[PDB]
Amino acid sequence: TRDQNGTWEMESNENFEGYMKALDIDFATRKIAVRLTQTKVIDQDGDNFKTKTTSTFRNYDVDFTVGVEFDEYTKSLDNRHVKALVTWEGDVLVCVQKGEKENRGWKQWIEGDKLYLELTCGDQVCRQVFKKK
Amino acid sequence: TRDQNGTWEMESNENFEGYMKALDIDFATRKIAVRLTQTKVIDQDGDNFKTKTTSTFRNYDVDFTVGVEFDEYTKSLDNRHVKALVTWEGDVLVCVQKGEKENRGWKQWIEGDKLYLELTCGDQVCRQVFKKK
Repeated sequence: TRDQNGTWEMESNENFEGYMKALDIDFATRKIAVRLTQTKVIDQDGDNFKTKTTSTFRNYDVDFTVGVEFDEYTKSLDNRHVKALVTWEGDVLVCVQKGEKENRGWKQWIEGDKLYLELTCGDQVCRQVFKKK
Repeated sequence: TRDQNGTWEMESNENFEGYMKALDIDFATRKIAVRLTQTKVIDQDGDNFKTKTTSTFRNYDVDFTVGVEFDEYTKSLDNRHVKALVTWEGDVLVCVQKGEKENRGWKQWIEGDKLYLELTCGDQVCRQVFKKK
């Protein structure tokens, strides 16, 4: 059949490295792209194709209990080992990541249907806002 | 409320660059990460947290008609300009990406509930298999 409509999820990807290396794509990009899984959405109407591809990759799995200090390896970032401790301050989830970096941690809380997360490291502060699906 | 269960989708992300730069994350990685959108799934049971974060980024939007040659900028790869032409060979969707790279293109077809896609460039062949959600 010539019908290719539908949402397709990548289960296999052989030799992406060699393909990208032939496209003169830099090493640093290839190191990331090989960890990606694509999801192709094809809207086909006759010979008219509309395709949308979304690369993604599952990551940092965090299991912890508030009050219990746990070891953490930031494999999703700087790959450093930090001793994290999560506590409650009001309704705000406060974490302290003790390690090489000074003043490292994050604060997480809920306001309305939105989740706020402030990542802190040194003097830099990163504010992230999420919406409840 | 201290309840933070649910699937949260990132709508805003301020100063991710400075945060990662403080974590000594290399330039090449930061250039990619700033184009990411996270999706955090939080399974909270009392003080027990189970969170799963999935970074993603929508990409290469391809609209074409079989038989009609169109201009294509591979901004998702080598950022090269190629003149693509998609034709039917049986039930197989065959494309030729004319440009600097020799023997560049891809073949796409359906077998069962799976979509097969072979990307070709030079002597390297990349086979990708998708499953119908």
